[PDB]
Amino acid sequence: MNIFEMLRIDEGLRLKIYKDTEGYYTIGIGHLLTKSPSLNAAKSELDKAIGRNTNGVITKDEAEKLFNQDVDAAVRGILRNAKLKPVYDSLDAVRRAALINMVFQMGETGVAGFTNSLRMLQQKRWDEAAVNLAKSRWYNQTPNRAKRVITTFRTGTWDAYKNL
Ligand SMILES: [Cl-]
Ligand SMILES: [Cl-]
Ligand SMILES: [K+]
Repeated sequence: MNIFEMLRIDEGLRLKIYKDTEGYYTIGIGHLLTKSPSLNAAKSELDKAIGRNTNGVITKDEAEKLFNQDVDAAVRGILRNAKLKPVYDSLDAVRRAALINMVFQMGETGVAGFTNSLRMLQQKRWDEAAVNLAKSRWYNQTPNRAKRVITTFRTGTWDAYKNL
């Protein structure tokens, strides 16, 4: 298991524009296009992202290309954030992947706001962090995924993604 495999499990792979859990147009491996309610708008972001006139459908290679960029951007976002970085730096590799996962899903700014959980994580108070993490809109709206990620932070193992 690794961050790419992990996120591939959590985000799926769809080659045509579709609506994510929040109703926003997305494509590929969780690549958010826009929060706009306009499909045309989404198409336009897609073409720009890929560099060609696609009309809503891309290839697997194209999907993976955005995914690579998106994973890199999540990492870069963590490293650039004064709240996130210290946390990430304090973590082991498996847990680092859990944080990358959350940032990919919610964005840098979003995760940066989980002040208390962040603190518990830095303190290495695993069980407490986990309880804290679950007290969130995130957990409530995507509970199975959230549970996976929380288990990962709890345990520092890939048990939640094992056998999937
Ligand atoms: Cl992009
Ligand atoms: Cl879920
Ligand atoms: K998805």
